[PDB]
Amino acid sequence: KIIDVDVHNEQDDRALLPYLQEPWRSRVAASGIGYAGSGYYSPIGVMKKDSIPPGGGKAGSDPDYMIKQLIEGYNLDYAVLTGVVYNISSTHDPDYAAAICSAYNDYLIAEWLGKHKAFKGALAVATQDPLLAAREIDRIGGHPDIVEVMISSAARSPLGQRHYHPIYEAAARNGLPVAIHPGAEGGGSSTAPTAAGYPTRYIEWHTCLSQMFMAHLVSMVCEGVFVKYPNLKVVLVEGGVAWLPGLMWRLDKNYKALRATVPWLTRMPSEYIRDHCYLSTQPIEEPDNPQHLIDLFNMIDAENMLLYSSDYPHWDFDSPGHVLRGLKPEARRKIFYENAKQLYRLD
Amino acid sequence: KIIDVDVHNEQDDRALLPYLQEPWRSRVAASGIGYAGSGYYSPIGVMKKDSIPPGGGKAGSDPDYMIKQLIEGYNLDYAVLTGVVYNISSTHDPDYAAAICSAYNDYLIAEWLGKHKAFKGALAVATQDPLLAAREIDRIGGHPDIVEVMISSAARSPLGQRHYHPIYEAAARNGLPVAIHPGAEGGGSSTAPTAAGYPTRYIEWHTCLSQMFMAHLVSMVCEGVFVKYPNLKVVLVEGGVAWLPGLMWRLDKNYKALRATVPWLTRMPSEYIRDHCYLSTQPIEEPDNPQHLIDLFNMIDAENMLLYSSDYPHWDFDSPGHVLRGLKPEARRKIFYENAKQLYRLD
Ligand SMILES: [Fe+3]
Ligand SMILES: [Fe+3]
Ligand SMILES: [Fe+3]
Ligand SMILES: [Fe+3]
Ligand code: NA
Repeated sequence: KIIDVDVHNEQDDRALLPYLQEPWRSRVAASGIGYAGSGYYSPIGVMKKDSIPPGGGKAGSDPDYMIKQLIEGYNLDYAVLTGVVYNISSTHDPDYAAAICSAYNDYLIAEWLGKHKAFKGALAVATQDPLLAAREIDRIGGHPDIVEVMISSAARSPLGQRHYHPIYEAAARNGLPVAIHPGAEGGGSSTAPTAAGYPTRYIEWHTCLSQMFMAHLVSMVCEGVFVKYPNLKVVLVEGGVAWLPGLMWRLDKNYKALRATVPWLTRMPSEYIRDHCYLSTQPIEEPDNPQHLIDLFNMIDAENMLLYSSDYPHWDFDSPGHVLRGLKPEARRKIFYENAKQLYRLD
Repeated sequence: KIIDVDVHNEQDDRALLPYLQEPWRSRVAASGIGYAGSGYYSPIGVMKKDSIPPGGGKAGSDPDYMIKQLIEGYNLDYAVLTGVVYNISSTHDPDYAAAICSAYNDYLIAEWLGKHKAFKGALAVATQDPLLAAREIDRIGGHPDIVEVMISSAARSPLGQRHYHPIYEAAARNGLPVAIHPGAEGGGSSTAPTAAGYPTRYIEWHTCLSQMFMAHLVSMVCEGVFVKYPNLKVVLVEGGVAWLPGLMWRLDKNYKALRATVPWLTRMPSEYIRDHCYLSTQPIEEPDNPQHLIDLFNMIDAENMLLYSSDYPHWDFDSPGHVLRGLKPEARRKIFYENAKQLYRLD
């Protein structure tokens, strides 16, 4: 039926205290997790309506409330819990960041993935010190309910550059796709959140996040990341879709004239993207004619690259029934179930 | 029959010396114009085949050769000379950058615009000091063959922010569209050239230029530049087309949820763009099925915002007969002549 590839479980900073190494544990006990936020005030908060659990705190913080509202509410075969901790990549201390990710991966294993069969996990790593991220991927990637690695797209340079390759080597060797998720662009020591620098308000910052993915993606393709690690899968989570055709054409046209500068590439850039990359659908783009979005998919044979997600319980939550309704049934099968069942090797 | 809204006349740095005050003249005579280039080496170079004039200098440097090879080799009724000096916005000294722009505008008027009727020009200004740019727009904007202002997309912050508004105010007051053109991104004291920072190779830098336009465009709309200045037209020159619809759909969707934060907006973001912005066609996007580009246009009704340009004499130059052969005649007339004729009020 349905696999949701982006479900944000949440937790009080103090939920990680039992899993944190010293000195980082004492830090969090005294001040919470030193997240270095983007600094763009959204007024509609982040969460949707009536997702705050009974008695609980943050929306998404109660496994039982989420089994009910999401797993059985919308009949989901599997849900990939992606948490929020990958955002710590924006902070300044590489060891603090890795230690927080390490404690979260354990917490997720101990307290979430065993509470339902549908529950699967993205392991989080910090990108400031890619060597520590490789360690964590090898430490914990073997767990049978851990199906991918989650990275923030708030980095210190384009993600295709060699400083990061230890992460791709480790994930590809383990068979774990690398998911990339926005949220922290511009915070702490990451790069400016848009090519033109820092916008003034949240609506600009949010709209522009897709452009970070385009930059990172051009870097990963042209730096030959997929030539160097032919087993790598990259999943672009929550960054839009409709921009991909134009990027594909622009990048292919430049490649035709510029191939000699990038000789490790032996097929067109668009084919590397199609063969190695996936994109989640949330927040689904809404042309006035919904048929248009589908026409866009078909223009670049992207039905095998698209993964449904709800992004429960955020304000732009996508219920599966209302998304992509004019899709052929065989394409709807692929985007709602089969692409992800294959990608994560589920069942 | 045809109007070409982006043609790069070139000149020897030394050609500005008669228009330059000291100490600027002495610097140019000794060291050329201090362009802070992208620092990305193009192996082809920025120039076309067989465009180097007889015995003359750079391709595009000779009015009579250009009149022959371009203005009449293709049956252009008007060509908008845009030069390359607007790239000087990347440099560190605002007074130097303004003087350079002022000397170029004087040179363009005296040595180019009168040498043929099809010649129309784009006054250039430096963005480091928008007050000096406003003064230059008022000095020169009234000339009968000056049809627009030209600024570089390599800025120190998103171009919709209030720091730049004196430019838009002066252009609108003189009935001049404001054109934006890539080329200097990341040079000197401008912002990093992509949202992810600095890529390693020309092919990435060039591909990602569209994203700079996307960020500036979202800035101008959301900062209410088209509400503050309701008689302002903006021309996105040489930055692609196929990304527009996904941007229009993402922005409109966020607008619906976030309109309270941006109350000066009393219409959908997509509609400010449709009513205030144009985009040149070069470099024409080349999908496998050239129909897919046109299908893309009609999804957003963009036939009224697209302006043909050849971008002579660059490597990704576009010959008129070759681009958009699939267009309906009425759409072709608009894109190749009618949009530009109305915009610049020619004839
Ligand atoms: Fe998400
Ligand atoms: Fe979200
Ligand atoms: Fe140009
Ligand atoms: Fe060019
Ligand atoms: Na920063």
